[PDB]
Amino acid sequence: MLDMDDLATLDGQNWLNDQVINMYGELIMDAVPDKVHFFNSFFHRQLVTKGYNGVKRWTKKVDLFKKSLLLIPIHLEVHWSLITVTLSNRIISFYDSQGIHFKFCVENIRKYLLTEAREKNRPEFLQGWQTAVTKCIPQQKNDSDCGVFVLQYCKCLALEQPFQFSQEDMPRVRKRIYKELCECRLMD
Amino acid sequence: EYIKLKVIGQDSSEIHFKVKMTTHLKKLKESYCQRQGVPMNSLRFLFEGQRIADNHTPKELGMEEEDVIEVYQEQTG
Repeated sequence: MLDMDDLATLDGQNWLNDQVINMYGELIMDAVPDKVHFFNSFFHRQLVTKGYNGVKRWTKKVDLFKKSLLLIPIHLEVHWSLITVTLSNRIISFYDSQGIHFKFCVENIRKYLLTEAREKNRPEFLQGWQTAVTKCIPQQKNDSDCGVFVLQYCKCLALEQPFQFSQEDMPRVRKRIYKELCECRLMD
Repeated sequence: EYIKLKVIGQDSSEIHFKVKMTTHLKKLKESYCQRQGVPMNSLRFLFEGQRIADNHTPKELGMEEEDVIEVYQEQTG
């Protein structure tokens, strides 16, 4: 569960922490569990430092390849970014407010997806993957809202809503996310 | 009966516990944090990617002998 020190990271211009990121991702995945899988923010770190064998049992109960959309928040030490995988067109997409760290991230994930497709006997996913930069998320203009853009994009994609937000909306989005975690209830 | 559990950080450090299968893992979280000299609320304990709650047991989570609990620190950005 969250305590108030977790929620306090949504106040003002505080930097969001993983408890906010990961609980919000679990709200989203609860809403549309058959369509979306949200990896917690520790998956990419474990994959990077311990390879596929470090994360292979994290998909114990999950057929990744039945989903429509994989959401993978990426913690870059002092920054939040986001990888999305859409299984219909086989596109690995990367969102970062400066585009930094693109290659490592999409390659980490592409390599992971291929290894998983092999181990789970899904050879129809061994061919066709393409990487891309996510292009028309509105620009982040300050030094503190990367986590808020990431969560907003998670919710828009999972729930199939357009990203009709921009920097000026971000204080209200903090208040909304704060409310949604308090009530454990995504709003429309 | 007791169960041996490896608690592993991201630097690949291992702290080995021998705890009762029917005991709350909160006791193990507290011990690990004091071992490393950090606040408990700044660590996250995962078993096969699942967050370990304070009221969980090795028995309830299906842990077997010498299983691994991964620890991660609080992340901000």
